[PDB]
Amino acid sequence: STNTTDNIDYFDISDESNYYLISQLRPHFSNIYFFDEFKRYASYHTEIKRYEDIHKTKVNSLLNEASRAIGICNRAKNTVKGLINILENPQKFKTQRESYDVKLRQYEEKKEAFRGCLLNKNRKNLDQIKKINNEIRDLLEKSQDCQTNVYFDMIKIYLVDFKKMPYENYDTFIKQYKNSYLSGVDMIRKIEKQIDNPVTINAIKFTQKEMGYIIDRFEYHLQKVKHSIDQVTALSDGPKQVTKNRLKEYYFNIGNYYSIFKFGKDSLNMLNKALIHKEKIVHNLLGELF
Amino acid sequence: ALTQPRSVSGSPGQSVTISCTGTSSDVGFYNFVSWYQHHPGKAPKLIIYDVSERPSGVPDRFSGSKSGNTASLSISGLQPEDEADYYCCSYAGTYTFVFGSGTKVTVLGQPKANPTVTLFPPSSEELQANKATLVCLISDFYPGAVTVAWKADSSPVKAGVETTTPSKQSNNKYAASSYLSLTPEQWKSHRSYSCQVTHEGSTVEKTVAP
Amino acid sequence: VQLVESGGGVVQSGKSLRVSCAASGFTFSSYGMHWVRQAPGKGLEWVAFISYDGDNKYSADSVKGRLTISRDNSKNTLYLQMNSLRPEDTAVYYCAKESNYGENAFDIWGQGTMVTVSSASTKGPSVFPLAPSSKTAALGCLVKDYFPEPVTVSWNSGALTSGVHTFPAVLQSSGLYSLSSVVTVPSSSLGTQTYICNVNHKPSNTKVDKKVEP
Repeated sequence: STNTTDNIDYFDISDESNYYLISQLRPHFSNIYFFDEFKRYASYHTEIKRYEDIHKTKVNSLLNEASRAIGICNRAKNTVKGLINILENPQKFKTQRESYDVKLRQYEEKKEAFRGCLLNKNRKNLDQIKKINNEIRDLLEKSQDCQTNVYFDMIKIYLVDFKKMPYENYDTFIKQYKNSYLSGVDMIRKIEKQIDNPVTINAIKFTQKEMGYIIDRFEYHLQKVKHSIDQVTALSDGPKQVTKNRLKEYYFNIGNYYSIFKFGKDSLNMLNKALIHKEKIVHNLLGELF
Repeated sequence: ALTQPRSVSGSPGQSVTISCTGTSSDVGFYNFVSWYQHHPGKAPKLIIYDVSERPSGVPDRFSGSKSGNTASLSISGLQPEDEADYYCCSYAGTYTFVFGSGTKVTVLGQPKANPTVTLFPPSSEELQANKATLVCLISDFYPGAVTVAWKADSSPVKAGVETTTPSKQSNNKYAASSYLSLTPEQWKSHRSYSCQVTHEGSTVEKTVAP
Repeated sequence: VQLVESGGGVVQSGKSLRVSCAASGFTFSSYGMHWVRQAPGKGLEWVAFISYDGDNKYSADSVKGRLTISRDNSKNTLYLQMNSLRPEDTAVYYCAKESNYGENAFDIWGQGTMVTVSSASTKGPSVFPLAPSSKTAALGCLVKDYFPEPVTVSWNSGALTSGVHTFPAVLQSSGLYSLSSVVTVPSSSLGTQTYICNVNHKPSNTKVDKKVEP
């Protein structure tokens, strides 16, 4: 019976110059998980374990600096949530002396103002991602037939770790929630033209406006996580003798796919609670709309 | 451990404030500090998350603010239900959190009173049993808790010192006690023993000796 | 939303105790969970943290390499196991929930369970007197080294009850409790009236009477 939105962490933004995803939940960067996976490789790769020193000094700095960067946007985040709470509750909307179509544009102005803060405060941090990746690519080189027992042992464990995520359960959740949302936007198009109840219908139209944004993010991760699952499984189905140059390309293959897997799984569980909370608002509003 | 006052005092309808200053990487770096209200037996509930915003159930009286490495909680229009222990919590970093020491917010129900301290030397019956224990009585003090420190001869002690929480007497004033266990050989070697009692900014101490 | 935790009362020193926090009323598998303990004297402190899956488990540096944390999403419980206990960590362990408003706050807390670390068996209290000291004067009756709680202390078999104060018990480093019962009396009439404290430790069938004179 929830009527207001407490959590608005479903907002994310990708940088335009270089394409990186910034989520409000830690670690904020999918690359940080890729950095966290190299510690498992370094412990099992060879006697060289110098990454344990860079993981505690350089990797945590990026994570800690990014968490601060997201924390600077509290003023933007609280002001965005304020516009979201107003346009959702008619009891909180009838207090102000402004119209819905008048302050519905103020929402978009602040919605993008907050997303700009998530990127600008992390723009200085994205440079360290390319600086750490080069450092990882530099420290790993220290032969024409390097071993591969560790590479394939990771793929065998990833497939078991992939089954921990309910992908088939998340996929069916979309097609039923998406069609139910399309049936909701269809009903208001025929009631708003025959029934004169503008104040309540505006909240249902606004809630559906944000629902499409979260469905987009919930879908966008589902295929990208699926693409990682489908590729990591493809590397297993498709040696024991590899050069050291391809070993850097081989570790980046499993590293980029698994870091995307864990980062997308972090967004999906968050966007799941966001979608259910949005549906509870539009479900209990139909009881008041009728 | 973040540092906040030991006790704060306010009258019904008055406004008080609480400082919270830990380290430079804890508070002033993240803007993720938070405050929690802890009743004696009940579970602690969240009053203010982030720097200045409040959950839905929190009244308008509680205010959140922060500057530099010092976070501050403000309670305006005090009511008798506001008497509790308040802790600040800042995000430490690398998936870790740090809590504050705590402040005993006490609504003023009566004029304040300073403690009466009596130190008891070890009982002769206890000395014959190869044991020794000092007792520092603290009674008739209001409001809130009290700080207790022990020193042997002229130097402070930091071993075997146990202290109780204040407790309401028959009257509304509180009472507490402090104990110091030591070997009977240590009781005869040291020149004296002391008990420092600091309440509401005023330190009172009493000493005994064999 | 309710967080119910269960913990043992007594634990021997250097032994392990498991603490379970049962969650309900909300989706336990989607929220993070935190542990918070509070010593009887000091305030509460952060202990550890788990993600919703259990893939990320972290703890404070003070209890690092000593406390193990895990969660069972199917059984909807939060698990904390502390090994090699020391008498300094006996605390009320609270079960904290990750906030709905954000991952940097705690929304719903647990009631907290008391965990005491004492390896000693049931022992009888030695009752030593506190001679009157000027202040009116104050004379006390010290009850020390008893296990377990509680002891009943009445003065003069209930004859006098004014000015009496029986404090709560403490947990010494040896795991035994101590307690002092103090009475405040006008100093002009202390040599004309004697005082006796009745200490009754029921678990040990111990009944002690102690005359208090300077």
